[PDB]
Amino acid sequence: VFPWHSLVPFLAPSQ
Amino acid sequence: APPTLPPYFMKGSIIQLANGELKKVEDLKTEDFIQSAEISNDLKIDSSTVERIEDSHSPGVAVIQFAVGEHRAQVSVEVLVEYPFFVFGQGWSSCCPERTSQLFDLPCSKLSVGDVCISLTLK
Repeated sequence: VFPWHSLVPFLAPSQ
Repeated sequence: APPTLPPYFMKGSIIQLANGELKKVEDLKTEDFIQSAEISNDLKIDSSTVERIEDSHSPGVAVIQFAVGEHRAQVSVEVLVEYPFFVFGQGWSSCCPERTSQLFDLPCSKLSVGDVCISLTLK
């Protein structure tokens, strides 16, 4: 398997 | 050519959640990531409501303007449109489902203004 954080992006370092 | 496409996030990958679930990329619900992040303490979901979406002219670049939190702090971040954004209570989406499904074979819903995007922290 792959660690589920494989397709979840970040909207840049949020505040 | 490989047997199938790349195993990372490409269509058909068996993605394992923090709760131990083994689900196809294309079927992963936002609730799946929600739970996985919530069950974990080194991981967390965020609620950032895209209030605006602007093309940046640059190849496949669009800046999604997010209002982070209920205090709606706006962040203008230039992202490639092929980035599939998990949307908190809105679904499994991308800024360009066409391109994400085209290049990564991975189907996506349209990520548009109003969709509270999941920012997930991998500590």
